[PDB]
Amino acid sequence: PHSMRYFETAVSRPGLEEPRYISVGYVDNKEFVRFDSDAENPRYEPRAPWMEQEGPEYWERETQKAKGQEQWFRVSLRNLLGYYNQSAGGSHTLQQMSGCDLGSDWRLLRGYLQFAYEGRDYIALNEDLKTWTAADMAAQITRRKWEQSGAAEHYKAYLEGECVEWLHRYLKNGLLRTDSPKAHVTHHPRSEVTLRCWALGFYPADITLTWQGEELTQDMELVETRPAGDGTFQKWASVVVPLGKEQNYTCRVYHEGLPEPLTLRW
Amino acid sequence: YQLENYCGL
Amino acid sequence: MIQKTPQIQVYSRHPPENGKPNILNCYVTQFHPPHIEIQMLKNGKKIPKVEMSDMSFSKDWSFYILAHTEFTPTETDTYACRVKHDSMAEPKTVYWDRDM
Repeated sequence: PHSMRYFETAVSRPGLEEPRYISVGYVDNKEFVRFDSDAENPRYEPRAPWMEQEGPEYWERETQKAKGQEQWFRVSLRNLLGYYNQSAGGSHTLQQMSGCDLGSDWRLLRGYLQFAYEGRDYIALNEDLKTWTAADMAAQITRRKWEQSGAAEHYKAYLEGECVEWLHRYLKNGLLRTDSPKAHVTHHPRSEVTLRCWALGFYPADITLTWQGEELTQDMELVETRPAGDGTFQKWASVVVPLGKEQNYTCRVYHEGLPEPLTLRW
Repeated sequence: YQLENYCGL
Repeated sequence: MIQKTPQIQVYSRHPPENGKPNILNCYVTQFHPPHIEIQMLKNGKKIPKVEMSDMSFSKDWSFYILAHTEFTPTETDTYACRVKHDSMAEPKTVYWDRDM
């Protein structure tokens, strides 16, 4: 089960008629190339060891395409400005997500193309890779133009063609990952006593903790999953119980790197 | 291998 | 007109023990537009040589960054992450709680 994605951002500046264009490329949610128009001589750079085998021509070509896209974001920010009647000299962001998901056979599961403006959903390609979904009126004018010009056939050819092929090259140049949550519950006298279920050092980031012996609805205390910074992640989920009847609730952790869900307490 | 856009927004 | 308010976690990479070196992370997420100023404080005083991940955004479009610095936790030293963003009328300082 694999994936490739490019995440793109252009950000408009006051006075400087040219925006800052940053472009990151991921394989299996891991960074491997990055472009930042604010570098002195802007170029794609490897972000991982296995990219450094790709030779000079790769970097030349992809850098040229980065520059093409940059120009495209310039034009589209500029137009968006008019679509929404935004004042001159503001700051505005245009973003794009694109790429493809492969099944475990290395076949295409799904192709993805989305655009957002000012951090809001603007327009997106449906999973059929033929039609579009527009968020507001501006975006429908977009939608309308694109479906009249058949741009979807272009993006569909990319997602079914080069995105899969090149992902295959990349995978070959890279056959599986996971780390399991080491876990434990801590005790914290409220005024009553809090029980914090801890999950540490796991990868990937997706995980479910819950308390229980019926599924413990809420008064759930949880944090968004967070990176230890070593490549692993952390998360906890607490519940406030009064004294002594700790030994009545249960923490369970669900992670794909576990032989089986952990069932924890004390 | 980056996508190259077609029609602008 | 449509900003999104940052969200800050301050936490050690390894379990905290007084006297033993560690990494302290400030993890700021959920924010837009991408411009942000981030500072880590030891007893109020800016820590130099803080390292910071490059601009990234998540599948919901919101941006995030991970700040982090070496540190050796003590009984009395307070550590903090102060974050300035146009979503907020003024900097937000989040203090490290070693049990969270």
